[PDB]
Amino acid sequence: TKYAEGTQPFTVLIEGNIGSGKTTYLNHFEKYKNDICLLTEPVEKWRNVNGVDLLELMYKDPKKWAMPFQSYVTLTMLQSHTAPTNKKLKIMERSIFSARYCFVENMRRNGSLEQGMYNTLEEWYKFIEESIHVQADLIIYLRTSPEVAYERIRQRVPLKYLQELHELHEDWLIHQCKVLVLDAD
Amino acid sequence: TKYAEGTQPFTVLIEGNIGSGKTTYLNHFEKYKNDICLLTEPVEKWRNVNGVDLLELMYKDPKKWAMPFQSYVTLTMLQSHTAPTNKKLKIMERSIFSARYCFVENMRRNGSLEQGMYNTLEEWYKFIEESIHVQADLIIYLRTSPEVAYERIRQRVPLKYLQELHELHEDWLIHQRRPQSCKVLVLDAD
Ligand SMILES: Cc1cn([C@H]2C[C@H](O)[C@@H](CO)O2)c(=O)[nH]c1=O
Ligand SMILES: Cc1cn([C@H]2C[C@H](O)[C@@H](CO)O2)c(=O)[nH]c1=O
Repeated sequence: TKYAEGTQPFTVLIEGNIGSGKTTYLNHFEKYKNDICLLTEPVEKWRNVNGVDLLELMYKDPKKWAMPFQSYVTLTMLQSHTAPTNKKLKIMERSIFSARYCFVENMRRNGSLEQGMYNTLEEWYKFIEESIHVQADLIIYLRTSPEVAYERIRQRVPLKYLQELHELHEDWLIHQCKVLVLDAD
Repeated sequence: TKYAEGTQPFTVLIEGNIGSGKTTYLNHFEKYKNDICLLTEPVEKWRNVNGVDLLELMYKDPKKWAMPFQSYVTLTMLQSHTAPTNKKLKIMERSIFSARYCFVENMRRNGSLEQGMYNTLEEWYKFIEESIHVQADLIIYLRTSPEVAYERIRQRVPLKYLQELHELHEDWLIHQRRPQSCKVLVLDAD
């Protein structure tokens, strides 16, 4: 019997490519804070790990920092997934799943994560599912074309990267809990 | 309430420097397999992670492989610490604790683990003790002088490394610098 079993309300995961308008989408839920546990992607944690900016170090030098960075992402995800709450609904931006199935996978594919590094991350994921409870009742997929995503980012990463991520999200969420697809172009 | 709470028997951890004679010591317990859950240090796992030898890659190029290797060590330790068993006594060679307090710490000190890497490992350890139950009722410390340890290895790593490790084991198990979890029982391997 897993950690945090039966301690979690109905949980909705917001999934989508970089620049699919997740942050904008989640701001619409702001006014229900008293009723909804609302956890945005923990970027602030990744950018300040006792002063160290793992996210930056990763984009700067992936062959070296992808492994610890992704490892840290996994941790922060679990921190959100298990964080206790009294509310009757929980909404999370991204998840341990997008981290594993899209980001880690893509990093392996383009050789940022070497085999041994990928294998370590994966061994953890396998242990994590046997030991920690990840509540997930509904995914909302903010589906977009990579080009529209690319555009949105410019008004505020290569298109090729966004394409790769998009394909991986599609493999996971379309081509295969219940997924619910929204058009955000 | 943590994972694997109340699923574990009395647990003894065998701790000591590289070459303190842990493997030899644990072989004496072999003949009680039916009565004792007896888990040796999972080196085999570290040497074959879907074909990859993490242990080797670590000694070959520490700045790059220490982080994943130690991360993997942590995992295998947890795998042992929580592995279910019907026996009334469990004996583990090394532990999540030696990994954290001695090996990871030393790797930070000599710059194998860079700050961000160390910090990630530590954040995990902190999350791990809030979420996973690590049963530990008694530590047996195979205490030795680094020189004797060094000698034992030759009959079968720099002396400076063994010295550093020894000092860290001593800080943890004798001088009680780190958080204690249970009673330490010291043996002289001489
Ligand atoms: C969840 C997740 C996000 N990200 C990134 C992509 C974006 O650059 C940034 C903000 O989400 O974080 C990863 O790199 N890996 C991950 O596993
Ligand atoms: C437990 C542990 C062992 N080891 C090493 C030291 C020894 O050379 C080898 C077999 O014990 O594995 C680590 O490097 N880190 C660890 O955390």
